Order: sequence, then C-alpha cells, then structure tokens
Amino acid sequence: QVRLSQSGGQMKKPGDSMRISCRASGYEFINCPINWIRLAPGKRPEWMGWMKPRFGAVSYARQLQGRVTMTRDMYSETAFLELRSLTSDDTAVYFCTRGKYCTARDYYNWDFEHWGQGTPVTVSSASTKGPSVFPLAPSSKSTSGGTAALGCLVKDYFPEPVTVSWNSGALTSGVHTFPAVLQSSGLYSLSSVVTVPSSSLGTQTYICNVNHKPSNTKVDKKVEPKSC
Amino acid sequence: VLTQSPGTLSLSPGETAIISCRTSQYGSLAWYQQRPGQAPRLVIYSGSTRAAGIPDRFSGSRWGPDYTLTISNLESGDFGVYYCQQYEFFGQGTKVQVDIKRTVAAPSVFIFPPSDEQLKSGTASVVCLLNNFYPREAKVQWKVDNALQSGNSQESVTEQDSKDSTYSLSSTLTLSKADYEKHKVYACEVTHQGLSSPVTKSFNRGEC
Amino acid sequence: VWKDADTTLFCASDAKAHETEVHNVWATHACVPTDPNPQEIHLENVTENFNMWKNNMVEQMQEDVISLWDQSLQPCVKLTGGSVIKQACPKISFDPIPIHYCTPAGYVILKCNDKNFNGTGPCKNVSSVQCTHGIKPVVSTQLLLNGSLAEEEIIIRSENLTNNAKTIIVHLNKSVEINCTRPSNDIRKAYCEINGTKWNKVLKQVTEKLKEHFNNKTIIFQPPSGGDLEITMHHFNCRGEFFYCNTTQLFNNTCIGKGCNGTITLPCKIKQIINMWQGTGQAMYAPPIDGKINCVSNITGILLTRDGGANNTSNETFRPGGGNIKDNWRSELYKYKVVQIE
Ligand SMILES: *[C@@H]1O[C@H](CO)[C@@H](O)[C@H](O)[C@H]1NC(C)=O
Ligand SMILES: *[C@@H]1O[C@H](CO)[C@@H](O)[C@H](O)[C@H]1NC(C)=O
Ligand SMILES: *[C@@H]1O[C@H](CO)[C@@H](O)[C@H](O)[C@H]1NC(C)=O
Ligand SMILES: *[C@@H]1O[C@H](CO)[C@@H](O)[C@H](O)[C@H]1NC(C)=O
Ligand SMILES: *[C@@H]1O[C@H](CO)[C@@H](O)[C@H](O)[C@H]1NC(C)=O
Ligand SMILES: *[C@@H]1O[C@H](CO)[C@@H](O)[C@H](O)[C@H]1NC(C)=O
Ligand SMILES: *[C@@H]1O[C@H](CO)[C@@H](O)[C@H](O)[C@H]1NC(C)=O
Ligand SMILES: *[C@@H]1O[C@H](CO)[C@@H](O)[C@H](O)[C@H]1NC(C)=O
Ligand SMILES: *[C@@H]1O[C@H](CO)[C@@H](O)[C@H](O)[C@H]1NC(C)=O
Ligand SMILES: *[C@@H]1O[C@H](CO)[C@@H](O)[C@H](O)[C@H]1NC(C)=O
Repeated sequence: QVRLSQSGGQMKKPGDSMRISCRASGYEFINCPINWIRLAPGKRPEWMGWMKPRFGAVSYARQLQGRVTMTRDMYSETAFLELRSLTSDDTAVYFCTRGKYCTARDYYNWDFEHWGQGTPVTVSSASTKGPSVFPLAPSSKSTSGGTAALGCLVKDYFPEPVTVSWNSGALTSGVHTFPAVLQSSGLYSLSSVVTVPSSSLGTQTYICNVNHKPSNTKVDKKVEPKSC
Repeated sequence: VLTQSPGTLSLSPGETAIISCRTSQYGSLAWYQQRPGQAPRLVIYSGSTRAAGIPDRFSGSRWGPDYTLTISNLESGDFGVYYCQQYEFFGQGTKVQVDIKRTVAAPSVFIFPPSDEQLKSGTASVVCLLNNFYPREAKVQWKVDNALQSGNSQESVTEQDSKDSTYSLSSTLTLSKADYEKHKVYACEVTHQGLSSPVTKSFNRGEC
Repeated sequence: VWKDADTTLFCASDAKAHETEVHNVWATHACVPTDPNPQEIHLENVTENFNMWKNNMVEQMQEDVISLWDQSLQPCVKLTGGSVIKQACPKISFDPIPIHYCTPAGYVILKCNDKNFNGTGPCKNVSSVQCTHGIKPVVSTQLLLNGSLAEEEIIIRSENLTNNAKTIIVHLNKSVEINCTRPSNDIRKAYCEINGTKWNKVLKQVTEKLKEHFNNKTIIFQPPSGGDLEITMHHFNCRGEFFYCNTTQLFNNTCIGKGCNGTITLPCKIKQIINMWQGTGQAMYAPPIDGKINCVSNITGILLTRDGGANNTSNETFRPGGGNIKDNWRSELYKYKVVQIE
C-alpha cells in the first residue's frame, strides 16, 4: 500500500531556509514522479514542482525559480524539499503528492491520489506590536426605546491573537468579536461590537478589555457617545 | 485559468452541494476534498470518474468549459473545502460549511465614523456592522460621495451563533486622513434577503 | 482486416562474425541476417492512427539494450541495493550498429509516411513492411545522436504539450555534427566541437517551430534545473568511455536574437563512477584508455522539458531533458506500430 510520510512541522523567521523530507513506500520508487504542493488558508493550492527519482530530474514552478531545490535519496526512497529566503507568503502546509496511475511503463502525474500527512511551516518575524484601540461611537440616532450598537476597533497588531471582553467579562449578551483580518501592512486588526439598550448609554459604563499576550499588552478603552 | 465558484457554501445535512469550475483549456479535471486538519483527498478525476472509497453521492459533470461537482445528501464527512484541478493549476476553492436552518432574519445595519483619536494618526477607518441576520449570503458595498468603492475594504464574518442561528458581518473601509477629509458622504449599502430593498446607513463628515 | 496488437519481435542486422565489437557480438547471437530485398507495400485509401508514446515496440528494444549493456559494459564495481558486486571490467570495442526490428508470422508493421507526422494521430500515407529501418541503440541525454532526420520541417513531438511532465522531442530536418575528443598527452578531461554558425541557425529554426505551438510567445532556453550529471550534462558513451559534456553554450539565447559566429567548444569529462540509466544504481569502470579518444556524431534531435507553474508571463522556457532512454527509441520508432492479421 502506497504511503508518503513527511517530516515534522517547524517555525522559521524571514530570511531563513526550510528543508522537509518525504519518505515513500509501497511501490517502485523510480516509476512515478513526486510533486510538492503547498496549501495556505484562503489562497489556492500552489504546485511547487515535481521530481523524477530516476536521475533526480526536476521541474520547478516559474514563480519559485531560484529559491526551491528538490532532491532524493535512492537507498531510503526519500524525496527532499528546500525553500530558501522565506517570507510571510511562504507560511503554509506543505504536501508531497504522487499520481494515482503509476506503472513501470506509464504514469499520469496530476491525479493526486496519494498525499503526505502534511508539514505545517510558519514563517513570521519575532517582533511584536501592541494594538491600537479606537472606540466605536454608537451614533446619535436609532430610536428612543430600541437598540443601539457600540464597540472598539483593535487595529494594527502583530501577531495573532487578541481577545476582547466587555466590562471585565460582566457583559456577554449581544457581544460579537469578529475574526481578525490581515491588512496590506502585514498587521492584523479586528472589531468587537455589542448591542445595548439605548436608554442605558447615559447610565451604564461600557469598557472593552483588549488583551494581546505576545506583546504583554492589556488596554482598557471606555466607549462613550461623542458630545457635540 | 481555473475559476471556481462559489467561494462559500453554507448548507444543511441532507441537502446538495453544487460546486462549479470553469477552465480556459480542456483537459483532465480533478476534484479534491480537504477535511479540517487533514490532507486533501482525491474525489473525482478525469471529469466524472469516481475515486476509490467515494460514494455515488459525489457526481461529476461537464457542460462546455464548466465542470460541476454535485454532492447529494450531505453528511458530516462531506463538509470541508473543495478544489478543482487541471495539471498544476488549482481553483480558489469552495468552502462547504454546516448551516443550521432558521427563519429569514434581516440585519441591523450600523455605521461607525472614524474616531478623533485615530484621525491623529493619519489614517481613518469607517466600520459598517451587519448584526444578527440569516441566511449568511449578504453583500456590502461602500459609497463615498455616491461613488462605488473597491479594494479599500475588508470583511469579517462570525460563525453561526449557537443560540439564534444568525450571522454577523463587519466591513471596514480604510482611507488616509488626507483622502478622508476630501469627501463628505460616507455610506455602506446592505443587500439581504430579509430586506425588501437595499438598506443604506450613512453620515456626513463634520456634522453630528 | 487487422487490428493493433503486441507481440515478441525478432531482431535483424548486418553483424559480422569477425568483429569483436560489442554490438556486433550481441547481434550475432540475438539477431538474424537482414534481407537484401525488403518488400514495402504502400497502402491506398488507408488511414491509421498512431501513438508513439504508447508503442510497445519501444518496450522491447529497451530490454535488448539493457541486456546488451549488462553483458558487455560490466563495471568493475556494481553498487546496488546496498550490496557491492565486484566483477571483471576489461576494455572493449564499443560502436553501435543499425538494428532492425521485425514481426513474426501473422503480424506486420504499419509505417506512417506522412512527412510532417508528429507522432500521434491519423496517418494518410501508410505502408506495410516486415522490418523497421536500421536503428542504432545510441544511449544519450539532452542530444539525440546518429539518428534519423525529419523529412521536411522540424517536427515537435510530445504526448501532450500542455502537460509539463511530458518530455518534448525536437526532430531536426538537418543534422549538426558534434566532434568530441579526448587527446593524448588530467587524462579525464575532454571536449566537444560544434560549428556555431550551423547550430545557432538550426537552434533559431527550433524556436520558430516552437512559436507555432505556443501562440508566438518568446521562446527562452535555460540549463537544467537540477538532477544527476547524466541529465544536467550531455551524457553519452564513446569508445567505451562515459562522457559528460556541459551544454550551457549550446543553448545560448543571445546567439539566436554578433559574436557567437564561430566554434563552440563544450567542456567534457570522462567519469569512472556513473549513475546507470538502467536504474540499477551506481557503477564504476576502469580509467580511460590511452591515445586519442574521438567520436564524431550527428545531432539529429533534442530532448527538452518545458517549465510550468501558475504564472502569466509572455515567454516559454525550455530546458535540455533526457534520462528516460525509452524516449530515445520513441524518436526512431514513432512511425511504426504492430498489427495482427485477422
Ligand atoms: C493529451 O491529454 C489529454 C488529457 O490531459 C488526453 O485526453 C489526450 O488524449 C492526450 N493527447 C494525446 C495525443 O495523447
Ligand atoms: C501523402 O501522399 C499523397 C499522394 O502522393 C501526397 O499528395 C501527400 O503530400 C502525402 N502526404 C504527406 C504528409 O507526405
Ligand atoms: C499532432 O497532430 C495531432 C493531429 O491529430 C494533434 O491532435 C496533436 O495536438 C499534434 N501534436 C503536436 C505536439 O503538435
Ligand atoms: C550524419 O549525417 C549525414 C548528413 O545528414 C549523413 O550523410 C550520415 O550518414 C550521418 N551519419 C550517420 C547516420 O552515422
Ligand atoms: C527544416 O524545417 C524548417 C521549418 O521548421 C524549414 O524552415 C527549413 O527550410 C527546413 N530545412 C531543410 C528542408 O533543409
Ligand atoms: C575533431 O577535432 C579534432 C581536434 O579536437 C580534429 O583533430 C579532428 O580532425 C576533428 N574531426 C573532424 C571530423 O572534424
Ligand atoms: C561553420 O559552417 C559554415 C557553414 O554553415 C562554414 O561556412 C564555416 O566555415 C564553418 N566554420 C568553421 C570554423 O569551420
Ligand atoms: C556548465 O558551465 C557553466 C559555465 O562555466 C557553469 O556555469 C555551469 O555550472 C556548468 N554546469 C554544471 C552542471 O556544472
Ligand atoms: C553567449 O554568447 C555570448 C556572445 O558570444 C557570450 O558573450 C556569452 O558568454 C555566451 N553565454 C553562454 C552562457 O555561453
Ligand atoms: C556516430 O557516428 C559514427 C557512426 O556512424 C561513429 O563513429 C560515432 O562514434 C557515433 N557516435 C556515437 C556516440 O555512437
């Protein structure tokens, strides 16, 4: 039975190089080529290249040309991947694959029936940046005996995650803390809102508690309606 | 070359998932399934040929350049993200997630001007809130002085609430302090099934 | 009435009993004499489909060449499966001879005579022969040597051009001589001489033919991306010695865009420790023989691989290929297929 065993996950910094292995078994190793596919959440799976064990023939994807090297050991029947000069865009789960149809006379490479268990690779700076917390003013409308909405914007922090509570956790009803998004600057940001009775805005105090463990940052921001 | 649609598919167990893929070149097209925290699995290859272990609930079809993966009677294991593939090319992927059904609920739309504290920095963030709606399918378009905005906003959607089975969405429009003070009217247009017509919440810069 | 079939072919050649040469000796025991008057029946109103990449004739020649090399080029040391095999490795006379493959009783070979036939698809002009033409089992990489030339235009051959995993064969309609030499009196260093004017002109014609298959894109050549020396360099055997020639200068894009007009000399080297193309592993041979080692060949074809990946550039990149020696036989057996009579 065809098996592909990959090496363990690892963490890297921008500028480093990674190397992962893929030990194959259960078939004639030199009969079929081995591919390397990386999958990052949100982005389409990216084919990095294939390697044919016979003479170690390789074919790298154009966009990775110069940074990637694929080799193999014939004795241990293990394929190897190397990616140099890593950046945040290299953060992904790396797979070795092999085609379904593989005989001694013919093969079709691209029908990936066989996948390795995957090798998670995280590439991020060791630097940490505390979040900026801006209040979200509930505006001066929305009925008199209805519901309003307030919150605080947690912007420009790195890395994940941040957690938000309200009134030291006393306020949980109607709270929505949205999943963070990755901005173009490479910094994260999210919003935490809460819906409260409009008649309480002049009586009850609402404070969002933002926590950012990597930067050792705990900031409390009081969200009050603007006076004009 | 490979255009896969839709991006997200929120369905209930027992329903059918319809995932399409348009190609710019004819050739052997495959379908893959990736369960959460697992390696991708070959489901269909060569257009409609079923892989080993795949139930007949998965069916492949092709009309012109359009390849469709239909998954009848959804089960727990069927959910995840699906990809189409031709040679070394892959589609963007379709996310098939579990949706618990309920009555149609319209979103409560709120808009938030950038704080005076943030304006000191040099950038301004306008936040539009879509609260407690169903189904998930909702569209948000930003308008600045009645002009369609594009490329300067990011959306975030919460998971389906365990209590009321609703969704909430957050859209953030980012502009520089200089570019923000150039315009007056800022608005987000919300279109949803629970609304007879698109709802717009807006404010004018400066006034209260 | 017939149909496409596979069977066990027999060999035919002009091997001489007085020859101690390797290929002659093998053909003496494995093959029958050739026929002085070969019969070719040109079929009229007959259209046949061919598939050079799915031809089992290739699957028989490869076994023959492997057994030929296994019983002749016996290495001093054979490294395979962890075990070491130490045999006798005397110097021998090595020079490939034409080999004909023929069908037994009940079978026959169909030959496609379309001048611009690319290897796969229907053929209008089909003839009926008993044996193939004289095919020398030349084992090489990157460059096809002492083979047959295309009739009319340069023919691009591939099972699927859009599939970057598939090897591309360029069939030249005009040969370019490559003169490789190991002079007498570092004994392992050698070189190959190629007419730069002829090569660059032919290479330019190749790019133009490739443009026809790739929407008039910019055709760019590049050295191999990696692999063993057998494929990253021009690997071939001359006079029993294994040559490794660097072909960086052979695929110079500047020369096909004021200086290249001259004599291109490729740095070569004779290795004793080689990677076997049979897939067995590593084999070691004795140091090169004394005197002037020289072999002059015809470059009749080029083995290429095309770069792929999720890109959007306005240029196609090709790199010298090889490795799979079955492809070498496909370049000569492309116009042949075996069928069974009723
Ligand atoms: C080329 O590949 C396609 C699928 O990728 C296949 O259907 C077709 O038969 C191939 N063509 C040849 C000539 O083998
Ligand atoms: C096939 O033979 C016919 C008959 O002479 C000839 O006209 C035609 O050019 C030939 N085709 C090729 C591809 O050689
Ligand atoms: C060869 O010719 C056939 C004609 O049927 C065509 O389908 C195929 O694409 C051609 N291949 C190349 C490499 O030109
Ligand atoms: C080399 O090419 C020339 C001209 O094409 C030809 O006459 C000669 O027979 C070839 N040598 C071989 C096939 O050994
Ligand atoms: C070889 O074919 C090319 C086309 O690919 C053509 O331009 C050239 O004239 C041919 N050479 C001959 C027929 O000698
Ligand atoms: C090949 O080159 C050598 C010098 O390296 C020369 O002596 C010999 O004559 C050449 N052979 C041919 C056929 O040109
Ligand atoms: C190279 O070949 C051309 C003919 O194509 C010939 O005129 C020229 O003299 C050759 N160069 C050398 C150095 O012999
Ligand atoms: C071939 O020669 C070029 C030029 O000296 C060199 O850059 C290249 O590395 C050589 N090829 C190999 C495989 O060493
Ligand atoms: C390509 O040719 C030019 C012109 O003769 C030369 O300067 C350059 O070194 C050559 N490059 C290679 C890689 O052979
Ligand atoms: C090709 O040319 C002749 C055969 O006619 C021979 O002298 C030469 O060694 C051959 N080359 C190879 C690599 O077999």
